[PDB]
Amino acid sequence: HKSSMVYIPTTKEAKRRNGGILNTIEEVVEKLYWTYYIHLPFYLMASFDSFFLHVFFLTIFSLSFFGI
Amino acid sequence: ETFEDENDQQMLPNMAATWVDQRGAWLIHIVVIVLLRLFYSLFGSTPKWTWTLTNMTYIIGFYIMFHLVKGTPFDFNGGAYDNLTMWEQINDETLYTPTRKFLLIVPIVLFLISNQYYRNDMTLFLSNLAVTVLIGVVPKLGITHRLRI
Amino acid sequence: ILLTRKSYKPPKRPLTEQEIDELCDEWVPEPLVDPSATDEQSWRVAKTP
Repeated sequence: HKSSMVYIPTTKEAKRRNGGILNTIEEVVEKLYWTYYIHLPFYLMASFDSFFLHVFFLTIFSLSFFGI
Repeated sequence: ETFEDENDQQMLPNMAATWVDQRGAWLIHIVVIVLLRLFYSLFGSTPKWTWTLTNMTYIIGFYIMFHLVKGTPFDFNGGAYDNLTMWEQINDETLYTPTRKFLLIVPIVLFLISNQYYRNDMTLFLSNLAVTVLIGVVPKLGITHRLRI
Repeated sequence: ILLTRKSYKPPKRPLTEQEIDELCDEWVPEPLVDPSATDEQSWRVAKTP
C-alpha cells in the first residue's frame, strides 16, 4: 500500500549511510552549544540584541575567570 | 466600579496578575537578587558600593514594573483595568495575602542585610533608607490603594 | 506588624439617594389581611344565632 509520501531518515540512519574520537569531541562541542543556545531566548531576538547578549555573557565569563 | 465593569472584570481570570501565585514565583525574587550581587561585584568596586547598587536597582526595577504602568498589556474586554497597576490586581484586589506579605518583607530584609557594610557613611545610609522606605513599602500599604497624585 | 495581619477585602462603597429611592419604589408589601379565603368561610358569620 504505497502512498505519495516521501520519508526522511533519522540522523542516525544518515550517519550510518555516511559512516575516531575527534568527531566525538566535535559533536559534544555541538551538544554543549545547543544547550547554551536553547536555554536562553535567542530565537526571539533579531540579530543585534542576540549579538549584544552574546558579547555580554562572554564578558561575564571572561571577567569571572580573570578574577578567579 | 459599576455592575457592568465588575462583571467584565470577574468574567475572566486576569492573565497579567495571576502568575504570581504559581510554582517558582517566590524563589525568582530571591534568585534575581543573588545575580545582581555577582554582577556588581564583577564591576570590581568596594563592598558598600556593590551592596547599595544592588539594593537600589532592585527597588527601582520592582517599582517601575509593579507600580508605574496602568492597565493590561493586551485587550481584556474593553480593557476593564484601564486605570489599575499590576500590584493592585494581585489576588483580585484582596489585601495582605501571603504573596503581598512576602513582597512587603523582601525590601526590609534587603536593607537589613545591606546595612552592615555602608553603615559607616552617613550619606549612603540616609539615601538608602530614604529610597527603601519611600519607593518600597509606602506604595504597597493598604492606605495608598487607588490613590492618584 | 506587617506579618501579623488578617487579609481582608476593600470595603464596598455604600449606596446613595437615587439607588435607595428606586429600591424603595421597587418594594411591594402584601395586604394587611388575606382576602382570598374570606368568602368560602363566612358561613360561620352567617350562621350565628
